[PDB]
Amino acid sequence: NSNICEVCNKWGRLFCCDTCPRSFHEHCHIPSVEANKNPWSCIFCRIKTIQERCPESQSGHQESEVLMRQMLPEEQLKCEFLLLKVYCDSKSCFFASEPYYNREGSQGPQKPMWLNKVKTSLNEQMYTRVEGFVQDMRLIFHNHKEFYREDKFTRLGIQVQDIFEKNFRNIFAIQETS
Ligand SMILES: [Zn+2]
Ligand SMILES: [Zn+2]
Ligand SMILES: [Zn+2]
Repeated sequence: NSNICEVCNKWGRLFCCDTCPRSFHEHCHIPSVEANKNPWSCIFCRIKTIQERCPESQSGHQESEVLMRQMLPEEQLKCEFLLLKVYCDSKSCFFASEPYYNREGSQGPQKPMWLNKVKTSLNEQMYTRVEGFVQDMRLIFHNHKEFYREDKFTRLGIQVQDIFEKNFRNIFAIQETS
């Protein structure tokens, strides 16, 4: 197994996957690494299994169809993995905790959003459809773009949104287009 956490790339108290060489801090894994379970399989392995069990799940999908899916166990897991993929980028630190807004010439968003709030919402099963999760994720970056206006810091929002959107298209097998 790896000697650093797959998500934050630091050593520490790590839990090892039994079916692949990845390792995780307890609360870096999503969901948090389970108390017992021997063997234990990580979220990467659990997602791979879903695909292997239903090869046709990788055929192209319409985003509109994906968004209306109810959050049954498999869709719950996929949103958890997509969240984890965002945390895997070091630039997610800017969007992780609750923001505050006091900049000359800007006003804060009407509905603030951040990754830890989405993490909690997933953990507490507050989303009934994929759309709920995706809307809050996209709101994070849209709030950032609107607030930081012409400051070059706006680009961090563009960058992390691109990681989100690429991983969304991959995980939910969205039909490729030009
Ligand atoms: Zn970690
Ligand atoms: Zn694994
Ligand atoms: Zn099948």
